[PDB]
Amino acid sequence: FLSLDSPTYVLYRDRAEWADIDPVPQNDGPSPVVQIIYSEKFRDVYDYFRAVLQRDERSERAFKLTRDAIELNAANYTVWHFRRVLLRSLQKDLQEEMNYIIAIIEEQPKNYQVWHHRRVLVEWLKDPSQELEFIADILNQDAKNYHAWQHRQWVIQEFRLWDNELQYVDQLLKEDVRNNSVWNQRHFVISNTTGYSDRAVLEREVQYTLEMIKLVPHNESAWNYLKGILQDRGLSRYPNLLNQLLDLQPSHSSPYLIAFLVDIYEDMLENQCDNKEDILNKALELCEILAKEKDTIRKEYWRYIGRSLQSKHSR
Amino acid sequence: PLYSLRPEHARERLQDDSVETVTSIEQAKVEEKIQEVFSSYKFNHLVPRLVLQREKHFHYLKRGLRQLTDAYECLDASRPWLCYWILHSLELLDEPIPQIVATDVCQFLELCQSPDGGFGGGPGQYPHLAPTYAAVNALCIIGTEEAYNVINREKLLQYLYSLKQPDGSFLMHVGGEVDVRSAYCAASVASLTNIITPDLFEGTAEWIARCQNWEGGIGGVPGMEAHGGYTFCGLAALVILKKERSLNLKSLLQWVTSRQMRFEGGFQGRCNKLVDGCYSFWQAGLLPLLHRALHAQGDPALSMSHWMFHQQALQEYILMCCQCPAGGLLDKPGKSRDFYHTCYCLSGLSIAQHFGSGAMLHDVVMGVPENVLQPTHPVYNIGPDKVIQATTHFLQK
Ligand SMILES: Cn1cncc1[C@@](N)(c1ccc(Cl)cc1)c1ccc2c(c1)c(-c1cccc(Cl)c1)cc(=O)n2C
Ligand SMILES: [Zn+2]
Repeated sequence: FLSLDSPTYVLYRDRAEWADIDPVPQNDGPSPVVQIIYSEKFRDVYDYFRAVLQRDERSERAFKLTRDAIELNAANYTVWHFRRVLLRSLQKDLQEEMNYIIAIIEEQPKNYQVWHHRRVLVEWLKDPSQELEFIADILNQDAKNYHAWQHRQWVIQEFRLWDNELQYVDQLLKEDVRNNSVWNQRHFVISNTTGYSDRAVLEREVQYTLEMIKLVPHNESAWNYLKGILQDRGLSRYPNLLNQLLDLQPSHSSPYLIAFLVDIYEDMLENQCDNKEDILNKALELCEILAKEKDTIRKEYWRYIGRSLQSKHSR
Repeated sequence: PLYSLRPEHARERLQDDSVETVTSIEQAKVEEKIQEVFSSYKFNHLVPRLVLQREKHFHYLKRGLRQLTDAYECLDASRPWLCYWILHSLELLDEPIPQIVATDVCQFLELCQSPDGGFGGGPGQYPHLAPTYAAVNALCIIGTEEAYNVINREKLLQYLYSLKQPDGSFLMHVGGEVDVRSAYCAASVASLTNIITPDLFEGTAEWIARCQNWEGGIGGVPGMEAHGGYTFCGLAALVILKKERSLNLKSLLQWVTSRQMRFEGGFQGRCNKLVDGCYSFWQAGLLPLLHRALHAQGDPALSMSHWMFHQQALQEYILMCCQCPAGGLLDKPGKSRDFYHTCYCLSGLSIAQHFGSGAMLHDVVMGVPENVLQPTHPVYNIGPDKVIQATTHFLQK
């Protein structure tokens, strides 16, 4: 039970425990392509893994061999497979194996294969008692870690552990209101716990989202959120919005406000409103301030909007 | 002169509203660095100065295709990609593949191919759909009947069926999990080979659409933040399945387009996150798709001369901030060369220089006219010619 990294490490070739088994080299063929010049430590391990694998040796010695193969290339799904195999036949204590996996994730928070394993374990034992603390620790190093969030929504849905999630959400939103992943996690906890159809909740969110805009006006998160939970029933269906935004207009402007208003006008026209032509201009006017000045990088797009509107609300 | 260098562009830097957060601090470091970049090319500019290093990028590819250092050892179980990225990057850059190299390559993928369908990360590894989309893609790049016959279409189709789920989603691999990408893989693969039974993708058009959220984009699995790698896979997968409309295509376009960075010029992968090397294909690479759809529906307001993203600015990025002198292309300045971005920056550039919808065909080539890259199909990201050769071939079985 050594370690791939101990200064006292020894190849499997120069080992006694592994004397009885012939390693199996790779087969890149007679004339190899995109072939890797594996080191000698790396190559060793796998020649001895293929071996175990090739003979389907469900042995307690190989079980640990897989731990070194994993560490040398944790993106190797085949080895990860052969480990779950050994875990179940060898019948290894899966909680000791949870401590293992907690460790690799802390070491490579960005592997897609190292989280699936932890998903396998957790459902193998029906125990989410940890997880959330874990997931919080990982996201405490990188709060926009895709896999963590994914594995966290899983643990929450699968074990109905909502409760304190919108709570965690609010926390992270303070730590960095620009964390676009937390504005997602937030919509995840809400649309599945109380939905937004509820007039009070949709109202609670919009005020927060609004008082959050006013705080950091150029944060594009608090905007996509106030634009996506409302564009549901129809951005046009909420009058009072189109004004207030025109109020924040001076000391809170940004093409994120000017863009928003365009979005509003577009839907209004879509729900056959009044001052038709008048609005149809309040839009094409804003399409230009943007396409030509406040948001040039997106010019080719703010022109499509312009032409799209004219071709469909003026004739 | 150049968009990225016009004086007014200094007006496109981040405004943290005097409220510093981690995201703000991190995006600040990036804009500032990318500023020096645009700024060094502000002490000179004598003859055509934005050049794509064809040759430097060529040794890089040319060599890695035959042998890689001990560095790319973690790609140990993902070699088919190494075959794809390189053959597609050589393709774009316009370098023929020695008819010898091809057979050698056809021989490799051959060894990965599972006796039950699909391809593994390398010789003697279980079948998975990532390397399978790579193999088939790499073999279709080669387009010789030698390449085409490598694929065991029957076992390919049985395998795909073994990953199928009741809700119309595909497992990434046997025992593995499912994200949008796995769908784009099964379709892209089952498409070119012409092995689509009538019930193979049932419910997938549906499951894919279920991944589009409040941002307008698409995430890996329902409820995930919007992401460009996946957003591409979602649409392109649907475009193949002919269901682009199954999506709220408008909130999508609005999401993609907003992802391009007003200062940097390139695309970011998620709202409020750093600009990045690829995403010049995973993101910008979407506009070609949305066009076909928006136009397939009629919509008369689609430009006839340009994609709906700033092409000038994207090219000005890839060419001025992602090329390593040594060769290959980068994430963002000072992030290390790798065959992955080396491919998706050349694919995105190509996408940013090539426009066409119907009879119209208008190209924009920032830099020197020698930077004109080879066209690339927006769905399979392989030469639009090779796509034809592939199907036209397999559509006879
Ligand atoms: C998330 N991401 C964004 N830019 C790069 C990365 C990535 N974290 C990554 C992880 C998983 C997947 Cl499916 C795709 C991309 C990343 C980062 C660096 C990488 C590679 C990948 C990859 C790689 C390896 C296999 C598949 C793909 Cl698509 C990419 C190769 C490589 O040499 N380097 C240096
Ligand atoms: Zn990248």
